Amino acid sequence: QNIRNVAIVGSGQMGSGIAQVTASSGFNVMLADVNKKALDRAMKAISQSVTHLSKKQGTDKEKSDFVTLTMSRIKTCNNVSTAVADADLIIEAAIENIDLKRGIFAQIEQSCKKDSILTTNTSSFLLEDVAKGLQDKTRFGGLHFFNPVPVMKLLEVIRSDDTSDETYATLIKFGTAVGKTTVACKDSPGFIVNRLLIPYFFEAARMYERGDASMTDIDEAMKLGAGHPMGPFELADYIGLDTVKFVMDGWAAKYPEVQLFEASPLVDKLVAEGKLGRKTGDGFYSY
Amino acid sequence: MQNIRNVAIVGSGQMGSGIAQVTASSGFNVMLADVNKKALDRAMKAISQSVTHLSKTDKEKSDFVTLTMSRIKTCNNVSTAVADADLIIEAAIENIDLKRGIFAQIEQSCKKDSILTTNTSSFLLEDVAKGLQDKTRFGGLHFFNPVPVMKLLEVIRSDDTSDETYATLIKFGTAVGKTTVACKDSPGFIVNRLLIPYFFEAARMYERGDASMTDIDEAMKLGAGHPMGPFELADYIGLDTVKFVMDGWAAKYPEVQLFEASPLVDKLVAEGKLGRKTGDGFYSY
Repeated sequence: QNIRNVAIVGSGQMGSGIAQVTASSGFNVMLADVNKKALDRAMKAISQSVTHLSKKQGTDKEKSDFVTLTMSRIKTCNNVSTAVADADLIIEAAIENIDLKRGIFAQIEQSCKKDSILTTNTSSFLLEDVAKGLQDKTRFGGLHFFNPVPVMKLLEVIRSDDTSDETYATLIKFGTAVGKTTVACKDSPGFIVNRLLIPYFFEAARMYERGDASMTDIDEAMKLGAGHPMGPFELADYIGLDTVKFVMDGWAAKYPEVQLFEASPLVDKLVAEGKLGRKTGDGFYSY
Repeated sequence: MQNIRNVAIVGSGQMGSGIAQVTASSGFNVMLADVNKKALDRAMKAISQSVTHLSKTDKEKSDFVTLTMSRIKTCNNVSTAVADADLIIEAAIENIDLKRGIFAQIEQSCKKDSILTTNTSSFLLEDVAKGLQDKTRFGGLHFFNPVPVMKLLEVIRSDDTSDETYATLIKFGTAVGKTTVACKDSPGFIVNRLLIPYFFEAARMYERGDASMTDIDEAMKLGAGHPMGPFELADYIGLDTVKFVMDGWAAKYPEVQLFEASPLVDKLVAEGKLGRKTGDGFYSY
């Protein structure tokens, strides 16, 4: 009932993944990015993915109508203020840089409707910190989707210390309407999934640095013994060694009493060499 | 193998008969030993059923089942069980006194060059082997349940395990169809050492009031692709087991903040709610 029009700021992988599922679920989407070329690449990829996905779901015509109708609900705009002026729900999905996210929320709030809900997709920062400059924080919250968004069912919905119950309940309801399985978390570093997987990866690295077991043995053991789809070093390569490094460095300094948070000489050495994992074709492993 | 032809296994619980099964199927002779005849007859029946099932050529298959089962003999006395054994695997209840008693019995009767191993995940090999005269011939074979289906074998050396003993163990692990990984006698080896503290981190998250228990579970299943979530997984290991393990780590490494006990876990264990085995834990079964 309350949300019919969604604006999404950021047309990188997660932003356009969000626009894809939001539009497929029947909402109108406004996709904003000042980078006009990224905006174009994103629209093409949404189109290719929605066409591709439509195949599995009635008749041939019936598939092709779905595609056209879905795409018709996605519009683009190169200006953040213009794009958010009339949205009920606004989702920031920009890279993990806190000052950039703040800058963007400053611009959103100069232009958005009073009763509109504002969300961030971040996992690297606290909602309280992203939201620090806002006039109304009772309408701000977190929608942490997982890449690739059209494939992953999970959605972490996060309340800061100010999110109203009204805002929260609407977020949970939006998550469910876009086909997600929501789980509720508070503004705590790493929410549920990172707060647990990242220190687990750091523990595997520590075990390796002690010389207790080899790197590929550890990975094999977790895959075969715990039935995980990836072993922890692969998982790190997949998240990015620069992300895991930055998140852990952040926690270490912010919670100084938490012994579990600590940097790893081995992770730092790889990042210092620019072996950042899958994304650069080299991390713990090569690709 | 050239060296290993006879394997004795003591304990006919789930792990011991799974071991007996994959060992016999790989073409070794197995003696399975337990003082309790009911347990043994139960194990022999489970094994033949598991072998029949997995076998599914219509004679060719009957013959495999028969030949496989012909390579397993049973025995109600530790000393008779080990008399001709090249390798002995102890797969008893996680009770250190009990394990040590079995090794005092093996040692009275086993061959002079036979290899001795425990399957334990609850105790340091240095503790299990403390009474032994030749620690150079001793090591760990930590299989995973259900053994006929789980590929992983943790092969553990203590401080005294000889290079030759360790090489025979890795070679044996591979011969019975497993993927071996190498570990030292460090607490929890590889899997428990990573999983058990991850489970405590989850219980601590929950105890902090940050998220609910079923959301934490659903998050790890859907977000990380784990087959079970941490609370579910604790219930499956048994909470008394994960409590006991983590208690021992805490006692030994009192400066390691990661090993702190959880009140929640203590409460459930105090009440006898031990997870899947008492049909209660974090969830009801």
